[PDB]
Amino acid sequence: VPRGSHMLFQNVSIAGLAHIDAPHTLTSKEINERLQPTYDRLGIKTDVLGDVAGIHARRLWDQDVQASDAATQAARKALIDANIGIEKIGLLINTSVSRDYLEPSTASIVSGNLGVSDHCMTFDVANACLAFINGMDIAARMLERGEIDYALVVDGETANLVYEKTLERMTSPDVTEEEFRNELAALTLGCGAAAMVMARSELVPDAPRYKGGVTRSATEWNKLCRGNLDRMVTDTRLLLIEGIKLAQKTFVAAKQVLGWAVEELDQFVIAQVSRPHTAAFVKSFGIDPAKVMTIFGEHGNIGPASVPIVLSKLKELGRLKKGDRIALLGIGSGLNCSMAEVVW
Amino acid sequence: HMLFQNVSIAGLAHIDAPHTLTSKEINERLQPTYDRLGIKTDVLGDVAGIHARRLWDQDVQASDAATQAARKALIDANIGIEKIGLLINTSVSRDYLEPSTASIVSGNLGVSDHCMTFDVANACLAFINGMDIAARMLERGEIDYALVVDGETANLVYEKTLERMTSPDVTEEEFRNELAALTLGCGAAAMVMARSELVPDAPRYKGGVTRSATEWNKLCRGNLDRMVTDTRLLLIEGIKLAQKTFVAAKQVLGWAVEELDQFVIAQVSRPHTAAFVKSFGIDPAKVMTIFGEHGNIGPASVPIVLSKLKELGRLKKGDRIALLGIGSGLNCSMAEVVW
Repeated sequence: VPRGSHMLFQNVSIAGLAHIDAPHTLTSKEINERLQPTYDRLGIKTDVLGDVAGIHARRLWDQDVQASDAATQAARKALIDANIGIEKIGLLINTSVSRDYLEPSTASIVSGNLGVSDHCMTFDVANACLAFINGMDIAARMLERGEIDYALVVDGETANLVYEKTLERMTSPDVTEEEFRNELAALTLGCGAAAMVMARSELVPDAPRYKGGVTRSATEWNKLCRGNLDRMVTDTRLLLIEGIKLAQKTFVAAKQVLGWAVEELDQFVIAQVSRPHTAAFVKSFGIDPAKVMTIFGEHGNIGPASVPIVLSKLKELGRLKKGDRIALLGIGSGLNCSMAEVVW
Repeated sequence: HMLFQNVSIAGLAHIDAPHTLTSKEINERLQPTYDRLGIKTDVLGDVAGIHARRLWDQDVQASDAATQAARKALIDANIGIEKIGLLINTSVSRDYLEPSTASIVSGNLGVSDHCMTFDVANACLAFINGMDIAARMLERGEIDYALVVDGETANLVYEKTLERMTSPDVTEEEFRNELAALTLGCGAAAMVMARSELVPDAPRYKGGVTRSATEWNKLCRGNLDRMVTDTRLLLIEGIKLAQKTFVAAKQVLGWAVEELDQFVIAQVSRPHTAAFVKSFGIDPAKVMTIFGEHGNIGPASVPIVLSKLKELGRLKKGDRIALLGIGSGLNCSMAEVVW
């Protein structure tokens, strides 16, 4: 029975991939020592970072590293992984939450640093922790159509400022319990970067394939998590509850469009917000936890870079074999939920 | 090589912001400082050519302005929100880093659980990028209708830039580049795009081309509170890039200057526009301008000008319309609509 493609991408591959770990460790122990007076004044007796959120450390850059610098570093590594020169790139998309300026795009700055050709189209996409996927899909539409041969999708995240200013606010003798709770999730963020080189499959015939997938939304919840360059306020309770409801709806769509059944997928690459969000997601869907690599423990929540960083760490661990079906998924502020498939 | 053949423009709208700030009024507030610094050219009015701009009410966010435009564009398209499968926000101004301004507009409008939303940023070219992005989804059959929205707010830029410039320590160099921020304006626009089989008499979007000169990413650096630009150098290199883009547009779209009925250009200033027109040998009558009364509305300029052309009755069936701009980066994009 002749079936249609379900609008999945055809002849689009992942030519290269890389991640950068930020160099400075900040432990939750050290954070907790700074917060201890406030914890005592608020009556907080559990370790809300290490024990409740499940974060033991995160990584930070130096204060002068901008999002563009981190993205560039990752892009140069991905080009080496793809064994291609910058001249072959026709499209460069920056997906980070962090951004050097309102104008010009962070993509232009990355592009200028790498020395892209004058044929290279560049722009930024922003969509909280799902944006890397969105950039992949935008590049995949161009590649599938044959307008370009190779595309870079890049993401550098800098959380230094938010940590500095949140820890100041959260150690004020007058911070309120409500304000403290509202800002706490900012101390689960981390720094890092990732980049991916995408290609027409005819150019890279043994490379992994990207199929695309599905998106659903619940934009009546767009107030749940709000952030600027120095502050993020997050209703983590409704993020979890509404996020999982959204995900259940997007998984029904994934069964229809991608044919998914959880038990047939080999790895689930999840944008991870915290350990209880992750456990909840896995239990709700019956996912086998041995298929879910976590880096949140030691790196925290790297935003839209989380997914490609985890995919890059899987690659480097030798955990991915030819033919493995890899689910990329996440719930991002908005709310949005995206689920897509890579076949290694 | 193969242009879009089933992507149409179903509806379009713009919103003018309601408060006027004239450049004469700006000049009077700055006079003590112009004198104290020995300035005697009226840079805004005589050199840039910006005689007024519009400002929102206080507390209008980018998302609010975009929402207002989107509602009008849906009426112009005669469709309700439930048909929209994609909503892209393309503005420079943004409410937050997270979530997308798109999600906030989408939430205000009540889009369905099928609607995909995200923001695109690319200085004054982003609307054109957003339209291209949306075209590619339409052509593949992912969606039937898309909204591309852009609300721009400059109230803060003015409050701060004028407060700074009139403090007594302000040097002439600080003063000088703070002037470029005083060319910005408020406004908003939106466009409904659609699969042509659904709207067969509607204008068609063909696509276009882009070329870049990202060696100059330094030249125009814009935050919520400030805009620092190198205006002279931006202009020259901008034109060189445009000329290269036009060569590409000959090859992929068949462009010749004399065969285009309108040029809808991202609008920066009078010298910028006049240099563009002179370089290409374009008939100025084919180049509608709004900066004299609205200033630079960034990426919303392109759809606002197209919307004005439409509501003034200036566009006839079969007109070939060039949409184009030179954006910070530097980037240059040129695309075609056939009305």
